Amino acid sequence: SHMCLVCSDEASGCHYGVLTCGSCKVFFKRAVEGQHNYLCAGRNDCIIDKIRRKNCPACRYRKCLQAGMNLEAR
Amino acid sequence: SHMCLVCSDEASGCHYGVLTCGSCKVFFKRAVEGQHNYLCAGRNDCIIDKIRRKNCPACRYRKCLQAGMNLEARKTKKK
DNA sequence: CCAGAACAAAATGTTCTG
DNA sequence: CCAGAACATTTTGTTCTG
Ligand SMILES: [Zn+2]
Ligand SMILES: [Zn+2]
Ligand SMILES: [Zn+2]
Ligand SMILES: [Zn+2]
Repeated sequence: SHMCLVCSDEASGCHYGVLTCGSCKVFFKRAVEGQHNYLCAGRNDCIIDKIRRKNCPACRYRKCLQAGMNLEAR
Repeated sequence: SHMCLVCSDEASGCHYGVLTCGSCKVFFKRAVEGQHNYLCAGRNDCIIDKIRRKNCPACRYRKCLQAGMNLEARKTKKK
């Protein structure tokens, strides 16, 4: 397709198994490797789009996983 | 009290007219000196505590405004 | 073309100085 | 005590290298 499946910015290729942009790729790797235990400040349903992808690591990461991102993709 | 009224961290003094920590103080000064065209990803009531104050500058700024913060606070107090 | 590194920028937080 | 500044860290994002 065309746009990132996590944040709807334009995607840069298939990363960790899913079409995504560069920032989401590294965010996802950092999230998993850092074990940050992110906590949403709203209702676990934050809108994650181009401007607001910084707004909630908990929801962004959740949206990553739901899109099927995984580190040992291939 | 001595906890920040914006985020409930340890307040460090009365800054721009309200008990706040140093981080909220400078966050507000910066929001006020420049642009604060932020956008909330939830429902404009995000919970602002020590860790999550980073998540939503839109709501963090709102809770500063709502607490009465203003730059001329200290000068107005001397009047 | 992609993962991870390395570099860079944005955003946040702390100590210094008037 | 508290303002702004200066210094410092964190967080996110882009380009480079394997
Ligand atoms: Zn993305
Ligand atoms: Zn959220
Ligand atoms: Zn605070
Ligand atoms: Zn918010």
